[PDB]
Amino acid sequence: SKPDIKVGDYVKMGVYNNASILWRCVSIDNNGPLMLADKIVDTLAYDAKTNDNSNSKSHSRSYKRDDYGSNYWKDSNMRSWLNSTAAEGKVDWLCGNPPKDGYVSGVGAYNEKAGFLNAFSKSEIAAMKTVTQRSLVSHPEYNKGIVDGDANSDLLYYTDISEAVANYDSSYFETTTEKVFLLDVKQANAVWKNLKGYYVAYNNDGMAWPYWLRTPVTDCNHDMRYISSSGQVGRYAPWYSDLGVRPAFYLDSEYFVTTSGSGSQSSPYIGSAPNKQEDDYTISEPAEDANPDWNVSTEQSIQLTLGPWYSNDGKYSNPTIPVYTIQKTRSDTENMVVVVCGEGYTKSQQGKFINDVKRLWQDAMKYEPYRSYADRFNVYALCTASESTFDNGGSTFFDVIVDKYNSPVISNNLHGSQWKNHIFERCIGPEFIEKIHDAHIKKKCDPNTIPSGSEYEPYYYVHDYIAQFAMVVNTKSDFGGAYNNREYGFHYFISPSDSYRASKTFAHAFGHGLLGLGDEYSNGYLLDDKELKSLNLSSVEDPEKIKWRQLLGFRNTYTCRNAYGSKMLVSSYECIMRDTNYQFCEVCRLQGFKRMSQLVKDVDLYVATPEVKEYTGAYSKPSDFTDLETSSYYNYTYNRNDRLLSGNSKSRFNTNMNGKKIELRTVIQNISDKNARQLKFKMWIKHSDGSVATDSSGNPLQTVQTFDIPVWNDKANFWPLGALDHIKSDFNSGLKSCSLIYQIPSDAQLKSGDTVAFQVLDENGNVLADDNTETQRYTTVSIQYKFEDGSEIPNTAGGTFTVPYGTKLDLTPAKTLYDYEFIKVDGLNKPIVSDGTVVTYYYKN
Ligand SMILES: [Zn+2]
Ligand SMILES: [Zn+2]
Ligand SMILES: [Zn+2]
Repeated sequence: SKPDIKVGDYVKMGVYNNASILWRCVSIDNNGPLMLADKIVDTLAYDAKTNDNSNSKSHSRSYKRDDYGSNYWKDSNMRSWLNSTAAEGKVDWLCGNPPKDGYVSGVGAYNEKAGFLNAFSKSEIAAMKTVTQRSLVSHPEYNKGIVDGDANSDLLYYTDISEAVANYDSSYFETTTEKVFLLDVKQANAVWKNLKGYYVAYNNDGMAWPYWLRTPVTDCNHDMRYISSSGQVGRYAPWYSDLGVRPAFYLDSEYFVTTSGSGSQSSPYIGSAPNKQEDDYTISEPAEDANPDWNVSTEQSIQLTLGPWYSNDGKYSNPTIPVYTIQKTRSDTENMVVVVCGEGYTKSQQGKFINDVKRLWQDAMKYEPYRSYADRFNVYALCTASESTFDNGGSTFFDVIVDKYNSPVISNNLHGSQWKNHIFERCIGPEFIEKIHDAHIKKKCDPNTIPSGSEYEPYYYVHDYIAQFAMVVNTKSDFGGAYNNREYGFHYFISPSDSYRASKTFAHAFGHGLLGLGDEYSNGYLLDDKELKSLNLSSVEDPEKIKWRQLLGFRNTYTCRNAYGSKMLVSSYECIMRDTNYQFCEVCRLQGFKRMSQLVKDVDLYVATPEVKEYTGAYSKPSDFTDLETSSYYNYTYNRNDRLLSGNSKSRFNTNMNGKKIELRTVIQNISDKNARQLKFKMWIKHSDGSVATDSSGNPLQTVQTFDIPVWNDKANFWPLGALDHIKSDFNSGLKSCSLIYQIPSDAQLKSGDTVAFQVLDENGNVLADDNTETQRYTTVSIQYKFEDGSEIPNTAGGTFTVPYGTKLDLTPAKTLYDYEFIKVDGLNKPIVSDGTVVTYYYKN
């Protein structure tokens, strides 16, 4: 038969200690029916003290785990034993500290013990569903960024089972997938609710026994929550062998078939799932080779001579770094060159690096202000082999450590290399510019020698020719680092490859490095000179004096404090700089666009997406913008949406809007210091048919207003090429907030489906923006680099960037790709209309 598993069902699956284990389905939940050992299978210790390795995995993150053991579940001796089929003496102990004698209290010694699953048959293991569950993480874990999700709180400690679950879902967590697991607090309380006093365990004698739970004490580094004989959830040090094991699995109901039994306590459902197909169960990671080979091509490479100051141990004394062109739309001189490098990527895992870079890069290019410049970035991935992965703790190429604050820092001290943080500017950068870059600037100085006048001066050229240095770490850890002191040569960011926020963190850190933007969450008064120094942060309360006064009232720009009472002020509560979920704010888009325009010579104007809003007069004057609370910001956003007649709200227009003023508004920045720009704005009510709407007397309902945008004199002072810092500049230079207000006539003829239509025209009549722009379709373009015969050029991994629909890409193709010479381009100067359009640059050899 195929059973139906109810709460209280008893199954007899597997054998431990030569007795089949009676499991009971305590709860039914989303993953499946939950089977819990009826009696504590054995009396063992969650995790022994640190014996073998203290520099890798859980025992590394706190040194008190030498004394007591580790409350990390993924590494635990319990997870390793419960989920092992291994023969005796061969259980992989994931943390690397086995449950050896003298590290588990008392007799202990469950190293040399066969895995729990070893005596089981393969079919019985198949019947346990491989489930991905949240496991709360302790402070050593959540300060080294070992967290799969957003949630910020420590679990509150309540001993009663009723109150034990408090804060669980809001608590720090990471997701672990396994067949056999010890119950967490939520699941123990579920067992309680469904099955009364069954949450108190009983051993073979029948005396009540404490049993371990996988929930750690989030405030503590070693302690583990456990269920005692009385029934109190409590904390025990994990090294002790007094406490019991009550393993639980999730039945895979569909394949499961019970050959015998009714599921009663006396007569359990005896069953397994034969036809279910699985690779042999191994929670253990596959073992890669000691000496890898490159997954990727080495045909195009840069070779670095790193002396003692850069590699004191000597493992990177002459690295060969393969180079991959993810994007080379134009020449390096004309474009912004981004160099991404790899941390904790072994030779065999370099393909992953390339794909990761592509992933992250493309996701970053979905964000504006980058999207406007997507085709202007030259993107290069440098394959920097690491002897070990980041999580293995072996020597990594860049020596990245994570400090106590979750900050990822290249450590000069770790291998005793004083100048490791200077590797990008002094070692990697000069070689890239000499070899890969079209400028081919020969290296004037020896990084290994000592410069004569300023130890930081000669390397200043690197940052001109390379816009950004990025480091991607082969980690699911969540951390971000931005290092932006050009005087001392530091222009680089460190970000993770597979964190839940990997692409968001990448975009954020890129915003520091290239755009120059600061963290909007940071708390602290900005004094006068520092206040001039910050592009996106101000401590000026008065709306009339604030830097972004012109942009106030545009889209979601209301000036608000980042945190309560704080003297630090931001243009929008929702920006990527404060919260990585949210997109870049208008001040950031403007300032980053201006910075990138300094880097590339084509752009002449910035037109923010115009918005048509009804003109109540709310938020129309500087006084209205005085309140600086976050609540007031959200009230402004509500009023804006209730007024908005543009974009997605283009259909909010109605027959009643006669006698009502409507306001078209944009912010326009003139990127040209030399010549001022006259831009015409046209706003007419549009019938669904498409003809301009009329009043009763037939006069068209349309408004025209010509705004002249001034020159950008302070251009030289705002992030010029060749600039160490933004010491002072004027926000308002070259910036005009253009507002056209139209009184819809009181006698106007309005029908259903009429919508406001606006063209922002230049002098020649080219339409810079229109009512379709905000909603306009973005179509993916893939750039490919091929030989004449159609064979793929090696060391090129073309990315995908989004261009607006109907965009005709007109970018002079780069004369040379590596030593290859450009013969033709396919797909340029043609409307891009399909997602997945491919532009193929053909080079010859
Ligand atoms: Zn351990
Ligand atoms: Zn930041
Ligand atoms: Zn912002």
